[PDB]
Amino acid sequence: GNCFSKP
Amino acid sequence: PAKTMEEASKRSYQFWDTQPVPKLGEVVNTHGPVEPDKDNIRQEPYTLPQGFTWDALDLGDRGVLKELYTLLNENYVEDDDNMFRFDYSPEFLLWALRPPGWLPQWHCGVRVVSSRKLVGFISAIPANIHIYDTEKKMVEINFLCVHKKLRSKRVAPVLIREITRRVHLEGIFQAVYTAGVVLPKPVGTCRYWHRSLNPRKLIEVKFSHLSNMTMQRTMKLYRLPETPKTAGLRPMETKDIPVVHQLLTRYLKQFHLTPVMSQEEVEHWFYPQENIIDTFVVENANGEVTDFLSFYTLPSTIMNHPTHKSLKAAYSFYNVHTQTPLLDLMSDALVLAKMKGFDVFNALDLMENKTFLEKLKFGIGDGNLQYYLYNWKCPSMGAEKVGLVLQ
Ligand SMILES: CCCCCCCCCCCCCC(=O)SCCNC(=O)CCNC(=O)[C@H](O)C(C)(C)COP(=O)(O)OP(=O)(O)OC[C@H]1O[C@@H](n2cnc3c(N)ncnc32)[C@H](O)[C@@H]1OP(=O)(O)O
Ligand SMILES: [Cl-]
Repeated sequence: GNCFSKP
Repeated sequence: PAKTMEEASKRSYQFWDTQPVPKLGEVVNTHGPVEPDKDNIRQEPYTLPQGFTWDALDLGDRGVLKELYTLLNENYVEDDDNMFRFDYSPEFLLWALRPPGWLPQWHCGVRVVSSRKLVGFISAIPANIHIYDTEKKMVEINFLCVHKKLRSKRVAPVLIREITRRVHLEGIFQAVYTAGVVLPKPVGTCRYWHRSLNPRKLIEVKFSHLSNMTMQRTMKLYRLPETPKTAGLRPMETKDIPVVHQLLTRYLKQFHLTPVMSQEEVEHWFYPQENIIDTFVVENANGEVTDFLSFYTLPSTIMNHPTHKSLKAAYSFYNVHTQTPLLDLMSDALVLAKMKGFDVFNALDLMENKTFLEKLKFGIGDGNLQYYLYNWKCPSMGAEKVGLVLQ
């Protein structure tokens, strides 16, 4: 889904 | 571009203030359209800046699909650190952009007039949406993208008004979409969580950082079994399409924002396609399919080392449980993703996902995913009531 997250 | 609601409260929205959406400050207690359905629609496309023109992209043309892939691979969404960018494949794009009911005019491109180079895109696909007590035919908006050299020129509002016009021409007046930025006005806010599967590579590409544990201690922490534990787990097959449709329809009734899929749509979204979508069903000792799990494939270009192998990520899709505990279902999803060579498994905190995220050692990501409705004013909801996953 059109959001790029990472920790 | 505001990322939090506190930042967004301080600014004004030159474009979105003109649109049929609630105001950011509004607390909404009604349910329904902001403006009436239009019985006459502008026949002419909206005006683009000088030297640019509209073009509907025929994705069945391999060369045109390659142009779209190339635009998105070089200019689409990046993480907040600008280190990784989604690497949608051409086969993935066909899956996401040609579901049942797709229209060519809803693959809305912008090209340079003289060179025909593709420099902008936005898409709509049809979807029946259940929102609280109403089922409405809508479109899902995705893949809004403006070339990096064309940014901050107010091309995005023109793209949005033009796809709006083309959807209106087909008699549809509501839309759903998600974005990492805060706009008027989110119906729900979700957060991405990540589950390391190959911790070595994640540390190397700086996707994650060695938290103080050793590399050896980290790999042992995230170790997974080599085979799933659930009895009867197997890939979804053609004969499973009706029961998967049946299982999904009942399961989604407990949430407040969900898709309403036909059996043909279920086949499209869930029938397994290598490197695109994986679906596994649980067939019990009676031969009854009682649960299923699914996740789609979306790798990411490593921006700083763009020569090298991309980060391979799985994204949780829809997971339905009636006999297998959801915790066990998702544990098998992790094991299956590890087997298939994924580096990380991503999931949102929507639906019932908060019941397993911490227990299965997901770590919380940075930045939110906001959900939005266009021309539909309704109360916001918590993440656990959102039952809609877009690609
Ligand atoms: C009935 C049918 C209706 C159908 C339509 C339903 C609505 C569909 C809505 C779209 C759903 C998209 C779903 C997805 O695909 S979400 C993915 C969005 N894509 C990307 O993030 C890719 C990388 N970024 C880009 O390509 C550009 O930065 C984009 C194209 C995003 C903006 O280009 P640029 O940076 O050059 O900006 P501008 O100068 O042209 O214009 C700035 C104006 O645009 C507002 N803005 C910025 N980002 C978004 C955004 N993500 N959604 C809605 N609006 C956005 C911004 O607040 C401002 O408005 P206001 O602040 O002045 O008010
Ligand atoms: Cl509200």
